[PDB]
Amino acid sequence: TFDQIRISLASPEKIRSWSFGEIKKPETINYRTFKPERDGLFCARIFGPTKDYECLCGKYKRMKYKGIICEKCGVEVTLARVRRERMGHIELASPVAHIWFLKSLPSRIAMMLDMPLKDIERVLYFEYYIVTEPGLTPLKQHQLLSEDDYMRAQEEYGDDSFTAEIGAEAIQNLLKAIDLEKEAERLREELSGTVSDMKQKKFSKRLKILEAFQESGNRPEWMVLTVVPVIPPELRPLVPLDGGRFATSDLNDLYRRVINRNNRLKRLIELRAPDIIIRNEKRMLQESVDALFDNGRRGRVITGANKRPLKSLADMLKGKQGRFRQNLLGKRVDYSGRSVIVVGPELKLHECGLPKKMALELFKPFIYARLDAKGLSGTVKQSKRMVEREQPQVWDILEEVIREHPVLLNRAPTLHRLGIQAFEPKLIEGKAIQLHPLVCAAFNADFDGDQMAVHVPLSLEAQLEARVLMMSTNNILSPANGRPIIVPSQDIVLGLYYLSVARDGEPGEGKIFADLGEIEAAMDAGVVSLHAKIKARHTEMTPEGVLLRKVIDTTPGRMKIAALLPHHPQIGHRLIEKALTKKEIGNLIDIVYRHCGQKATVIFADKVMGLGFKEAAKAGISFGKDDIIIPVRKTAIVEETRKLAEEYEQQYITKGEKYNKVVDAWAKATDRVADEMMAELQMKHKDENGREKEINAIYMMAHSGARGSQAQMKQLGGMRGLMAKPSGEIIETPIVSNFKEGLTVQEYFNSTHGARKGLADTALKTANSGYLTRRLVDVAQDCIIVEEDCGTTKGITLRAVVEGGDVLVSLGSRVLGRFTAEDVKDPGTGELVVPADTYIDENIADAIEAAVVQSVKVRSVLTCEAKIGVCGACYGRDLARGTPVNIGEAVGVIAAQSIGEPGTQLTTGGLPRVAELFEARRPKDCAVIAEMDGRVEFGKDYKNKRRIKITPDKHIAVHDGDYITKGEYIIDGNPDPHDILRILGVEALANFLVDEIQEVYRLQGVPINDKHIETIVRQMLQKVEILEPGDTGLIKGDHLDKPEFDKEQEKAIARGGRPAVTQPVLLGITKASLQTKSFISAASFQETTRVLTEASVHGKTDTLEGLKENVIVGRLIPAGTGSYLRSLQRVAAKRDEQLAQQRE
Amino acid sequence: RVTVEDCVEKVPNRFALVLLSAHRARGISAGAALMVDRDNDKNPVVALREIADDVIDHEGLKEHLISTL
DNA sequence: AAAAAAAGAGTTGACACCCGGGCGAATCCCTGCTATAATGGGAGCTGTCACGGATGC
DNA sequence: GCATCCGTGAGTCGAGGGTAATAAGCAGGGATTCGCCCGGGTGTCAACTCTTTTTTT
Ligand SMILES: [Mg+2]
Ligand SMILES: [Zn+2]
Ligand SMILES: [Zn+2]
Repeated sequence: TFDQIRISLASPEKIRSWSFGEIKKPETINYRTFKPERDGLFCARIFGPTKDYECLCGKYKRMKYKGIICEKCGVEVTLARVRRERMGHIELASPVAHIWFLKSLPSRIAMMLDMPLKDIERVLYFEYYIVTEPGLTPLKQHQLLSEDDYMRAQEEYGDDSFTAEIGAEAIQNLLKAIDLEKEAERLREELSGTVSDMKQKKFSKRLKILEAFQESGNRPEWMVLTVVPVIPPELRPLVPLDGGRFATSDLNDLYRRVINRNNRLKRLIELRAPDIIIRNEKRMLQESVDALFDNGRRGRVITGANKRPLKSLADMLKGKQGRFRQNLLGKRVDYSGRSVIVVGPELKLHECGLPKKMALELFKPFIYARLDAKGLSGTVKQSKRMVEREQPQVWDILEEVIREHPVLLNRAPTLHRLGIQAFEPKLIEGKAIQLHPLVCAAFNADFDGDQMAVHVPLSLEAQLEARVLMMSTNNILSPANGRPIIVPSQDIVLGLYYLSVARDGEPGEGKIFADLGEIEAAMDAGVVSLHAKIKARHTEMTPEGVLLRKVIDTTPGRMKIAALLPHHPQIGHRLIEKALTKKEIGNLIDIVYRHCGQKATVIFADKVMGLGFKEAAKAGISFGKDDIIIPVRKTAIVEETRKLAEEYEQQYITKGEKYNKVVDAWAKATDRVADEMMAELQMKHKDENGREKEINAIYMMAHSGARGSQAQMKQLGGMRGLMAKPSGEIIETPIVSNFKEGLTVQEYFNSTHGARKGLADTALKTANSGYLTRRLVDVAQDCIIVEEDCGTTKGITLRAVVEGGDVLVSLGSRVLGRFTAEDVKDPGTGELVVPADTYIDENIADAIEAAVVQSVKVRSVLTCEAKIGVCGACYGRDLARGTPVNIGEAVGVIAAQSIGEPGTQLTTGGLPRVAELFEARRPKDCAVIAEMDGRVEFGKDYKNKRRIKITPDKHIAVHDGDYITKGEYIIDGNPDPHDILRILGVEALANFLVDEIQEVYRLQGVPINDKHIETIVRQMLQKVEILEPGDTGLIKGDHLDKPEFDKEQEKAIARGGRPAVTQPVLLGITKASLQTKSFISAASFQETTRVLTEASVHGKTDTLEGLKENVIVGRLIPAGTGSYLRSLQRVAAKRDEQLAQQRE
Repeated sequence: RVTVEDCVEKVPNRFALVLLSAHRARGISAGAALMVDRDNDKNPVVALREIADDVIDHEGLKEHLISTL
């Protein structure tokens, strides 16, 4: 095992200790015989033998001994795995500077000894000469004589007391002569008692880097490395491809070039070449060294044969082969398959069809184990032969093994957590994976060409864990909001709507039926129609006991689906009186699941699906040409509008005429024909016999809400309005036509323009949604419910949204699911309707909604002040299940997934607006808040800006005479969040951000709970600044746990002096992971260059607490099952310690 | 063949139930299942069905299994 | 009621042979030496923003 | 205190299958490498002597 991963600078001694031998010859392999070389990159003596238990030269190939070493050959006998864990080092004749600590964004070497980055580049390139150790003569230290005349002509002051060096040796000597304690003590005194105008910005960074280099234990001279280690000969393979043509990695080229340049420099130093040639050799060697690491900072190094740039070690870990999505996080998985999906109505809700071909391959080891235990086979090898020939007896074993083993099915674009749902496989013919019609709505994938992957859990614990945690029957409620996701999409809802409709004119009306069997028998004979006014006997059980089966007057279509409803109060035949709209049927599944259990809900959803399909297949839902009708008044409305628009053209300013003639004549005419066709379609025709002939197909499809809409029907039968050009404005030409009649090419060109614009818009906005989802998951990945109760009494006020005289969201729906912070009092009447701290159930919800009440203080995750993590007493009721959230459940990941789910359908607001709001950047130049009170004083005397107005006791929209108070919204739209949090409290900024995000998400018509936004806002604010110099002279931001831990320790050391308090600081979600504690979580999403070089000098040790670290290391995630197992291990360790204490 | 409704009602954690059922199945793999019949069921399903009519506070054995080395 | 031998062990010479280690021989790699006069180099963007930061007077 | 210039980002699963160009010469001496063959340790067999479990007397 291993814990507390630590990363820091590697000294030359450590590099020599890691290496086994030094490479001197750049010879990969021989051309006649393919074997390793003596000192080449691929050496057996340095990187172990190539074969397993077989040394070279055919002397100790017996493989019986592993500790012997071949004398003549020179390599020991060892497995091939040792060739991957052996490294080599390269000796350098001259020192070279690291490319990461030189060309990075913050100049690490320039921060030391106050050296500009422009001057260090001149010394490394051997252009100028730096002077050190100055005497009484001129040319003081750090002179940096540029011209050579100053090095020779100006050097006429004696050959002593004057030292000048050039190249990497100068930087090495400067880093070796620099001191840490003296510089830190000098910077500490200068920081205190200083104006702090511009010198502080560099002094703080210098003090930080010095204190990091001091406590970390890394000397400053390790930056200029002297020896470079080589990767083992297993990550840069040279496997021969088919045909005799080898294929090596691009890493061998860099090492070969470095070795060649080093050998050339060594030969130059021995031959005593001139300084001009030796200098160029050192320059080329240093360039090769600092290009072998990054290859992007300096000039690009491209091979002469291939036209693509070489991939160095830095570029190999950034986006392509790094731990982002290639190897660490996202990797290939076996025991899986892929195939197209189809719809199956006979299958249950928890059963999915699986082809025999895929099941036979995925469950091969299970079939082998069954054949071994059943006794029908003998040797394992023999068994492998039985399934190969596909004997008929193996089919019985496959059906027995696949009985309760759940398989995981997931679509390609896994947006939300519902994309992965386990099922029970059932053998079926064909090659298409069967699926359930109700479960397809959760995956968000049509059956046109989509394909789904299948996985198989091998472990017994993982198999049993997916049955009670990831089964499709358990995922019936959406995690974003409490809305059922098993609502009928297209056909079941249409059938239920067709059955719910009641017509007064029908045969067999007025008769009384006791049982539904009599109704069915009458319908079989044809005496009674499908739906007509009928009084029958039905039981309701409203008093929670037994009912006398009171007679009810409803059509035969009604009370046939109502019989499937479970027996329970608050539900019955009274709820089926509606027209059974899609929204109504969706609301019906919520009440049945809320009142009764989960089994009744799933069984009712299964029963209603078959009835809807059986009823839809019996009626004439066929869409025809006569179903769509155009209003007869449109032919006159369009001609009247054309005649009216003619007079406007002859009158004409052309801009005003063209603008007013198109938004008044065509806009009013477009809405007139729309309502005309709507009234003509909604009208119920009366047949001569006296009964309704039939209902329109498109009208029913639009009213049910399954597929049809208002705009679609309007464009199909109406006038289509006016099209918009790609510039943005609307064309003045009237497109008066519909899809039923012919369309000329001119009016079709504008429609094509609009369609192409929409298609190009929808293709780019979806990538931004994925980027935002990937960015939000990394900032809220550390939020896990660890504690049950926190004991916090604080809370945030919650109010309902209102626009004018109507409310958008009810107060009961917004406050529902959260624990009440304080006891709410009934307005007017002195009665306590809710206790101080109690769970707000549906009964309490509609009780608070019935009696009018103002905002109530409710506990939230943002007001919690518990330990690391989040408690269950502030999150509230879970959204996936009715019961409260359990301990160990990941809240940040589900919140990020729910925030990213409604994306790709948005748009001054929308997706870019949400991305800018979450980042908390500068929206635009807005008036700063006055943050004053009482009398307001003038600002600045026209100094290009108004800094602040003091009252001790640009376009301006507020008068100086009027009084100003703290919190006045003297600002244009889109105010800045930084000054808002600086002046007002954190609760105000949180409420403002929540309101903005909720408005941006509701403008499109997507409901989202404010709990996820509150969790994201809490994850944003985690650092606090420092204003007092007590125990910490720095002013930079720090994690919230350090002052809570440092202030308690500082007060215990000495109460004297002064405390330390500072207001919190806000930062975007992107920078929230920049300064995170664990560098592994930051190196995954952000750039690996700035994260590694910054954490390398400081030497931060990762504790493997976050979820991202455990996934990379391959351990149990600290969430849910992992959290419970860790708690059990902790209690077991405590019990063991208690038992060992008594035993001494 | 059995829902997790009664299982969640017995243990509201919904996470310890998985470990408890896994331990119950590991114990039923050899010399167990004297409380509820198989009824043509596998180990995990039979363990989940037995948990609905068994003592939920049986994690003492699971804790003692990893108590010492 | 008695009493010795084909196997079962145990060797004893009698080949058959199969890579190992030398003796050769045939042949690879390195290195340097050539004497009219040779005297500064060829792509590559340039049809995304936007942010977030690093230099300068 | 601002104006100008250099790093990061861009979803995700699937298909599709291999590649490609320049080109001095010869003389000295060693290290390397492939063929044959004697050979001593490893196998594969004719063929000479104690023991004994009965099967026969
Ligand atoms: Mg599709
Ligand atoms: Zn060897
Ligand atoms: Zn709390």
